[PDB]
Amino acid sequence: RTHLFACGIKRKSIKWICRENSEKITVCVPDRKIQLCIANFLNSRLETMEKFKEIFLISVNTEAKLLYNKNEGKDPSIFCNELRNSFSDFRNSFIGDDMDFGGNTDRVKGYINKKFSDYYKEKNVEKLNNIKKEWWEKNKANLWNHMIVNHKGNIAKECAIIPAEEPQINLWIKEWNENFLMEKKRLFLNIKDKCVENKKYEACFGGCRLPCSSYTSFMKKSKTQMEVLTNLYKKKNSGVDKNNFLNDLFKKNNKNDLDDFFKNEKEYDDLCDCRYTATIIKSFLNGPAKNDVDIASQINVNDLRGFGCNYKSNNEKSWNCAGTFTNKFPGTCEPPRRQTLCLGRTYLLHRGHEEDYKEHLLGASIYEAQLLKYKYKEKDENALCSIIQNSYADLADIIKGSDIIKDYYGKKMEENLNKVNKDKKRNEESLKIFREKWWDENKENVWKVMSAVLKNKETCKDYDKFQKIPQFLRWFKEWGDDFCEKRKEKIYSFESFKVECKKKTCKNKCSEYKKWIDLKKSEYEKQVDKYTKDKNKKMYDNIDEVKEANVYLKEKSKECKDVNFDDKIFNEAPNEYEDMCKKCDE
Ligand SMILES: CC(=O)N[C@H]1[C@H]([C@H](O)[C@H](O)CO)O[C@@](O)(C(=O)O)C[C@@H]1O
Ligand SMILES: CC(=O)N[C@H]1[C@H]([C@H](O)[C@H](O)CO)O[C@@](O)(C(=O)O)C[C@@H]1O
Repeated sequence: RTHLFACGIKRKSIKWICRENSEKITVCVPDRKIQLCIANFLNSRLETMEKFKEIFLISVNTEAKLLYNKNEGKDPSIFCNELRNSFSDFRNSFIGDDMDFGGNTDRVKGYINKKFSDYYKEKNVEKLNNIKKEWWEKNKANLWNHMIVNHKGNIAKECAIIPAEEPQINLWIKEWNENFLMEKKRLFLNIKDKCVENKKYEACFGGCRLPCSSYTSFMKKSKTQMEVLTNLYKKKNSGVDKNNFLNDLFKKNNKNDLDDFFKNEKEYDDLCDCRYTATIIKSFLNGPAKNDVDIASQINVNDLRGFGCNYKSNNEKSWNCAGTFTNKFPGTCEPPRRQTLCLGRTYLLHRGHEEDYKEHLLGASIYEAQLLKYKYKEKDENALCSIIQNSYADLADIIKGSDIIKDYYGKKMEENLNKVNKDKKRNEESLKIFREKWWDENKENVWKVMSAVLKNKETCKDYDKFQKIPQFLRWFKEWGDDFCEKRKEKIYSFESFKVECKKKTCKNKCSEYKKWIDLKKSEYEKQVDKYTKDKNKKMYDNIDEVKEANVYLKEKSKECKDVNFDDKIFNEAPNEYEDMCKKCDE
């Protein structure tokens, strides 16, 4: 026990630590090497050579015990490999061939070198190295035999044979490989177990996403680690892959080079990619949808409703001018489009993972664009364009947190981005700037996917400059173009109806129109008020082509290009139909 305590219990978890030595050279040492039993050398004065021989026998024999206890419950092949890899480190480290440093690795190295400088009375480093190599050659047999003396019956007969002498890195690359593949299995098994086939959108929930992301971080670490182990082999072998050691190692696993060695297989994406978010996002940013508008328009209902959205109802909702938001922003009217802006539900927002929130926002941005395209599919490109921008701008204000509505799912969008913010300073002005910056980092991508549903993608200009326009102002225009459009429609309805009767209950058609125009009149008044009251407060000083409400509409509202704002416009019946709505006796 006196010897076992000197070393210390081994950590079952297999991990490779990567530091940089005094030569600015990055190296990756296995945890097994770090805990290599070498403390006994320090607890002994090492009086004579025979004493050194004795302590060494204890060092290796003790190493076997702790390794055995370490691998209780594991595959016996591990205990076999670790014995051989540790015995190899006892050699390599003892003959000057070592990458590991710090701690007792150098504290024992220096001591051993010093005692050997006293034993042989030789202080030449190179000479000593040879002396030690010769000593090992003549003591390696007795060391190995004594190392596995109490564990011969716990390893295969083939493992009982003394390990072949090889360079340290040659053995570390081998060991690291077995640890990599072994760990890659376990992790991927948990993926299959939790993701199944990802046909029921398992990859969109923690159950499958967590193990998938755990596998991801493992591949990232593994790659960087092997990149080092790779460079060290080349460097130690004259910058050459001598004996095609690496080239072979790659083909042994059916891979070409490092890059391909970590290239996520098609299988992974099929199980870890939320098919109603990631799959489409990739299609819009890289795949078919990116270029083909027809493909970017085709909607997948299952994925749509899986995300938490639905087709824009054929019906038309009235502009909300009596929401709770009106309390702080009186006069504002929420566009029906905004009332149904696709934000989704999902599990990505909750956790607060930057990439997950990004994956969701893009998902919503896409669906929104698709649904709009499916609704206003019969509108010109110039019109459809401004419609996409209207939502793109709303999204911006929702993220930034400058949205006027602050609806349930609206806040959820903002507040969930605050969860992504791991900063501990959480005041309004602080959380604001954070989101505002985060938007600038992704606003370009958000637009790329949304603009993918337009025949000519570069028809929409100043989409970003449009977002910088105050929300209310953007809506007041949308209301103008809307009202004017539906006005022309209702006028065409009268012309098409008047002639129908002219050849072969006018009060009814009118009555319906009388109630409509009155409703639109109040929506016009509420906004016009806010526009004037806000103008006097000097809120729109930093806005060109703005510094009368009715006038502001004409120029901007392209639809109202042939309409003036008199008192006649809000009459119970059009001027040309004023006398016609009257005399309904006919
Ligand atoms: C200093 C050094 O290089 N190795 C020593 C390690 C490490 O200090 C820590 O385990 C993590 O660094 O700890 C030991 O107590 C142990 O693992 O049994 C002894 C060993 O000699
Ligand atoms: C709350 C919100 O802004 N938009 C949501 C809307 C609104 O709840 C309704 O349209 C009523 O306003 O409903 C959805 O189910 C939908 O349109 O597919 C999801 C969408 O995210």
